[PDB]
This record gives sequence, C-alpha cells and structure tokens, in this order.
Amino acid sequence: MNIFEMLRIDEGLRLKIYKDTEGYYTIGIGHLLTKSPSLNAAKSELDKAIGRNTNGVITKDEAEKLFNQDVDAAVRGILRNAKLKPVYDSLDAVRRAAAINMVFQMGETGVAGFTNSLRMLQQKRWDEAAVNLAKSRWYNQTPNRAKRVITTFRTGTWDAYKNL
Ligand SMILES: Fc1cc(F)c(F)c(F)c1F
Ligand SMILES: [Cl-]
Repeated sequence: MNIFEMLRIDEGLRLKIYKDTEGYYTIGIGHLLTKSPSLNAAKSELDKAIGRNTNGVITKDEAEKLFNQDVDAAVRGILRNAKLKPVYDSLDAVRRAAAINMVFQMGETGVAGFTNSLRMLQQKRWDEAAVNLAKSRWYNQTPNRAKRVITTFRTGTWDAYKNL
C-alpha cells in the first residue's frame, strides 16, 4: 500500500466526466474540473488539463498523468503551508499518506478548520486526534472514506485498506 493505491481505492477511476460526492464535475481518479454547474465549463477545464480537444473522455494513461500531478500538487500545497508543514514533517510515512489524502479531497482551505486535530496529531495523541477528526462535515458527508483515513491516522498502519 501507498498514497497512490490508497487514493485509487478512495476515488475510483472513471474515464468520462462524472460528478463527485459534492456534485462537482470530475474525471479520472478524483480530478476536480470545476465547481461550475455548466458541463461546457467542465469540458473546457478538461481540455486545458489534458492539452487536447477531448469532449469529456480521457484514456487511463491520461487519468494517471493527472493523478500524479494532483498528488504532487497536494504534497507541495502542504509543504508551502505554514500550519500544515510542521505537522506533516512530524508524522511517519503512513500517516503522511493520510494527510495527503485529506488535502487531495478537500484542499488546504478544507483542512483549515482542522487546527485542533492538527495539534493532536503533532502531539501524537492518536485516539484523541481520531475522535476530533470525526467531529466534522468531512466525516459526516463521507463517513466510510473518513473512517479509513482516520484509522490510518489512529494506527499508523494500512489496516483500513487491507482486503480493499
Ligand atoms: F494537510 C494536512 C492534513 C492533516 F490531517 C495532517 F495531519 C497534516 F499533517 C497535514 F499537513
Ligand atoms: Cl461527457
């Protein structure tokens, strides 16, 4: 298991434009295209992302290309953020994956309200951190995925992704 396999489980793979859990146009392995309700706006973003006139469908290779870029972008986002970097630096590699997972799903602005969770994670108060993380819109809207991510933070193991 690793961040790539982990996110592949959580996001799936779809080669045609679809709507994510929030109703937003998305493609590939959870690549958000736009928050606009316009499908044309979404296709435009797709073309711009891929570098060709696609009209809504990409190849697996193209999906994986965007996926690698997105994982990269999440890591870079964490490292450039003064609040996130120290917590991330403090974690072992498994829990780092859990962190990247969160940022991939909700962005830096989504993780902004997680100050107290972040403090607990840096203190390595795993059970307390896990409880705090579940007290969120994130957990309530996507409980099964949040549960997996939280278990990863709680245990520092890949147990929640085994048999998946
Ligand atoms: F973005 C992040 C989200 C988390 F839940 C973290 F623990 C973290 F270190 C981090 F950088
Ligand atoms: Cl389409």
